[PDB]
Amino acid sequence: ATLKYICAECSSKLSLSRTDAVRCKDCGHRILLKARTKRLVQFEAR
Amino acid sequence: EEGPQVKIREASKDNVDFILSNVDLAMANSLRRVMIAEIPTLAIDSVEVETNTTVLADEFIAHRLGLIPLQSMDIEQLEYSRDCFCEDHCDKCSVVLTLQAFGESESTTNVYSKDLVIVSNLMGRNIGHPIIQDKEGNGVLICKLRKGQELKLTCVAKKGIAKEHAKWGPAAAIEFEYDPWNKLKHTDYWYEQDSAKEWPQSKNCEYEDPPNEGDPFDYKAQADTFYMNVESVGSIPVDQVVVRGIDTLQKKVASILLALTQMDQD
Amino acid sequence: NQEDSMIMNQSSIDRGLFRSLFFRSYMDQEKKYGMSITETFEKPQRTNTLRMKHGTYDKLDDDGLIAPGVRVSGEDVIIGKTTPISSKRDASTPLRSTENGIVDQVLVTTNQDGLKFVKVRVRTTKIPQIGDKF
Amino acid sequence: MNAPDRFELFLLGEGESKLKIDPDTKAPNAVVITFEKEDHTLGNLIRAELLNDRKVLFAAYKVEHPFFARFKLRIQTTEGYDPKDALKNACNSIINKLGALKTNFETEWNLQTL
Amino acid sequence: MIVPVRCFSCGKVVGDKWESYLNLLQEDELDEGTALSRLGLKRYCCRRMILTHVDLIEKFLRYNP
Ligand SMILES: [Zn+2]
Ligand SMILES: [Zn+2]
Ligand SMILES: [Zn+2]
Repeated sequence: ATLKYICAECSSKLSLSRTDAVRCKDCGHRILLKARTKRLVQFEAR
Repeated sequence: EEGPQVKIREASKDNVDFILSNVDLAMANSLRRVMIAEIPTLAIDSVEVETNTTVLADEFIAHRLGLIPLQSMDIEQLEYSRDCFCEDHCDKCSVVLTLQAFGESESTTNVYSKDLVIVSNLMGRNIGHPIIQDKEGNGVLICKLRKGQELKLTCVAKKGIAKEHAKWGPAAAIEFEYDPWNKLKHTDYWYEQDSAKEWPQSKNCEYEDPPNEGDPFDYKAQADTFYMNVESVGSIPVDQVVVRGIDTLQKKVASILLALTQMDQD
Repeated sequence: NQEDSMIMNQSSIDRGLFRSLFFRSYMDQEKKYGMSITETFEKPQRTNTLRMKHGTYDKLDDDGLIAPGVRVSGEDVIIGKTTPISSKRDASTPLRSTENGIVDQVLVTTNQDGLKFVKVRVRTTKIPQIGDKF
Repeated sequence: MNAPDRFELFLLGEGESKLKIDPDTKAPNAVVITFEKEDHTLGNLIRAELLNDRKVLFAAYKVEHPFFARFKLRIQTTEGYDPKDALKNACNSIINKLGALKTNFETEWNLQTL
Repeated sequence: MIVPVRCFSCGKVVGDKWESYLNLLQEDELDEGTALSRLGLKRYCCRRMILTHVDLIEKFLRYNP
């Protein structure tokens, strides 16, 4: 388990390198979403 | 018995109806103010979001977490982080609650006030328990989830007052009224034909004798006798919203005497 | 509340009255200048004579993009890109100076041409204040 | 953005004292107390109690601008009565009136069965 | 979006009262007027809170992830 990109349609985790084709491995979908930081964001509950 | 008196009309877990007499309006009003404004409560104040797949924005959820009622009975046993000695927060000054929810069901999955978990050590004081008032025992509905929809977050509930955020409001609306028959002529009723017919009678019109036409205007008259109704949100029991109201206002006046004394040292 | 101004219930504003979300989407493309010569989405660094931005590059990942959770501010670089000349030159996209928020959704696709295409959305919550219109 | 901190409403600043007692020049035996990190809650209440004092000739208060939780309370008394004492007494009187109200609301609640 | 926790105007918790409001309408076949009142939403500030709420979250949930 390594977490870089998510698919928009099938929603499968993809984890890709620079120059490795911006497509999804399942449905060959060209629309991808970036992970979300492992960093914990904090908010004032107001 | 001594000085300004109280006569309770009705009482429940959520409401106190009472008649405050032998008081000056300013005092009745200041108590009214204090009850909304300055009684301390515990409320979620920091929300650290681990994971969120919800249709709802990180901060949208963070804000609702603030408004959720938390047990504030033994809120005096808790310290204000502001004046606690720890780097950020500790058990003396805060309640840590975790919320972890995932859409296991094929149907919609709900996230509630009941789903909050106290992770901090309560030092055996009644504090931080989310207030549940509904029949089903779920409390506030924080949000709804689909399937892969997950929500992992950590909460730091801290001592506070409504002057900082209305989330630390221990009371909802306070009912306040005096002189139902406008005998003091403190108001000048707008009308079209008859001020009496047009303006509805008060409930408290019962609890006061009408003036009668023949009688002249009493200029000597002063407003004492205030019909009131304090409604608790649930954080502190209604009686304690009135009592802690009296105490907070007392401590406030007290602080002035004390301040006046430190001044008369130099 | 004189001359078309109004008083608002602070208590209500807190409780969530007229509070809104705000989103802005920033976009970029790896342009192909001539043949083989292409722009690169990457977190750049001080190498020979590249005209780099003043903002914090440290919020970028190796792909030259911010992660969706991260909180951005001022002139923070939200998209990192380099253009070659004949080492490199800066072509990075910084968040609008006059603005700040939290990175919302980052989209990595390909434009019809077959080149890398990117859309970065940043979410901010805007609470009613003293100069706000209604 | 230009919004002051919410706690600035009730927490005294760097070298802020709750009370600043300055003497009024315009009138004899008159004073002007500037209450910091306070509002109408305390002002109107003190002002009112001061009016009950026969030895108090003048008492008024004002929150000069809403952006700032502070108020000015002007007290004028009869000769040989320090307006400071007038305020000291007015306060004691309030506490004692409240204590009575607490012990009587307690009395009535402890009589109720709900 | 989703039922506000508490009334804007007075701060009475209306967060719990949603599902219960909807059951009073559907199952109990009550009108909104009596439904709101059964849930004990007394002042009109609280009534407008639930009565006029649009639960869009239900539409948003309908989309895939
Ligand atoms: Zn896919
Ligand atoms: Zn601490
Ligand atoms: Zn309400």
